[PDB]
Amino acid sequence: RYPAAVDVAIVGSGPTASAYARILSEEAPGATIAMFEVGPTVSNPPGAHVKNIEDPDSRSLAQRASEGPGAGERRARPGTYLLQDGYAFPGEDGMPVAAMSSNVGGMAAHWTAACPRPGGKERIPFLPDLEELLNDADRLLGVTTHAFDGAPFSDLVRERLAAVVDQGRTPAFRVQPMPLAVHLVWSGSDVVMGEATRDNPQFELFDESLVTRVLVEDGTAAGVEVQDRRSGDTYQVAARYVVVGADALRTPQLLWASGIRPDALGRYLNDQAQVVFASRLRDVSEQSGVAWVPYTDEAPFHGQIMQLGSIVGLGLFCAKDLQREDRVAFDDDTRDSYGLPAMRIHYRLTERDHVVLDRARQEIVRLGKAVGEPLDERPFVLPPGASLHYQGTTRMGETDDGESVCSPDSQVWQVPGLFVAGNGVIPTATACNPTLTSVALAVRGARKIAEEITSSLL
Ligand SMILES: Cc1cc2nc3c(=O)[nH]c(=O)nc-3n(C[C@H](O)[C@H](O)[C@H](O)COP(=O)(O)OP(=O)(O)OC[C@H]3O[C@@H](n4cnc5c(N)ncnc54)[C@H](O)[C@@H]3O)c2cc1C
Ligand SMILES: OC[C@H]1O[C@H](O)[C@H](O)[C@@H](O)[C@@H]1O
Repeated sequence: RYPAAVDVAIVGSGPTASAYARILSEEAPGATIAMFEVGPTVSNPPGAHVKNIEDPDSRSLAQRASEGPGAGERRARPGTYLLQDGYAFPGEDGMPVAAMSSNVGGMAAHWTAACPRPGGKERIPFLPDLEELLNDADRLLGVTTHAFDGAPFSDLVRERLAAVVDQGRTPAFRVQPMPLAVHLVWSGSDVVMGEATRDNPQFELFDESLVTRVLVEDGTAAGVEVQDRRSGDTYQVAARYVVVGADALRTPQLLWASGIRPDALGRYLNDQAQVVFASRLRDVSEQSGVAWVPYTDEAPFHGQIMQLGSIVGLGLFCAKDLQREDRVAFDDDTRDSYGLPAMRIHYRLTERDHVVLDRARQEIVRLGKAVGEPLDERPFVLPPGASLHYQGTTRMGETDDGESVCSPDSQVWQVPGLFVAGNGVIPTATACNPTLTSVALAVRGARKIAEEITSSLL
């Protein structure tokens, strides 16, 4: 079913992995590419967003097909599934609501498209071209800030918030329309790989293909072992490069099972603590758009105010005090529904995490009162894992120091040719939506590969 060898093997079909296919497809048009996705194809084109399926019955089945092994408070959103066990532990908080997606497009086939920029200490210092890669991350995702201009309440919502937020802040950190990847139509991975990949003769996308191991020969990326999930037979596909973009949890799971077990892999896992709140405007689906209250080092929260349109939703996301004991561990002795080392989350909020969390509750209420009439009296704190923004599992670093898993170009240290993509590549304590940053990092690695493929003599 699969070829024998390719120039580049891509594990996963999320937005970051499809960015590698994108830049490679349009920058290295000659190389051969094999993208292997465990989950099925649930949209058209592959990776399209489910919200774009008109029929609400075709959309539900498209969602349950993405819930992987969970195809049968603590529950997951449609298109996602939770862990069987090992999420919470005694003496720790854990991520009871940490979810995943198994389908062509990844979670990019279910997200809400928010794509803000990092500010202050969110931005990655050792990247002097971050602003350039960020704009390319805009291009690939089809980001737009003017998706809700005619919207009647988007302007009023932004006005009331600015009166309570804009004091003393520079223009980049004032209230503004959230940059959205809205392609009335949502952007998935279908928009990232796009036509360049979809019309690339040397690119092939294999759903129902489980990558159970990254092959390495001579200490260098040698390929991948792919298990055809429709025949149960295990193949082996060679390649000069291997891109692993299977999300911040399963990516370290694949490397750990592959023998690539650096002491840093899976550690410094950080989740954005989410705080929900609602308010009712005072007056008389394009109706309100999305409002962005940027992050700042002095208020390490990220603010989303969306049209759910008199009633608006308020969510605040917290950057975390990164620690080593925040780690995704793996047990060889116990497999999971896919047959890989069962994972286990060691996650605990430090006192600094709570000092910020309760600050988010005080501030989201201030924002709720600024916009109008608060519904509930008290803001509700979502359990760890709800944000679905897991960073640091394969964090990036400027040099090798036992706490970075890859290089600034996403190239895993002890395994040349193996690149990692996704939220886990982020190393800094962030509060905004990472996907735009994850695509920016993925674009930097992809065009590092295209640089080497087209400049080599092989
Ligand atoms: C409801 C919802 C709303 C969201 N809203 C936002 C938002 O507004 N802004 C934002 O920034 N983010 C948002 N997110 C999160 C966003 O989707 C992720 O940040 C992003 O999709 C990460 O992309 P990725 O490619 O790194 O990983 P993913 O998109 O998760 O891709 C991982 C893929 O790899 C596959 N895979 C895993 N292991 C293997 C294997 N061994 N072999 C083969 N394939 C494998 C999986 O099946 C999956 O398809 C939202 C998520 C949800 C669920
Ligand atoms: O509950 C819906 C929410 O789900 C997730 O937490 C997303 O981060 C947010 O964008 C979305 O509105």
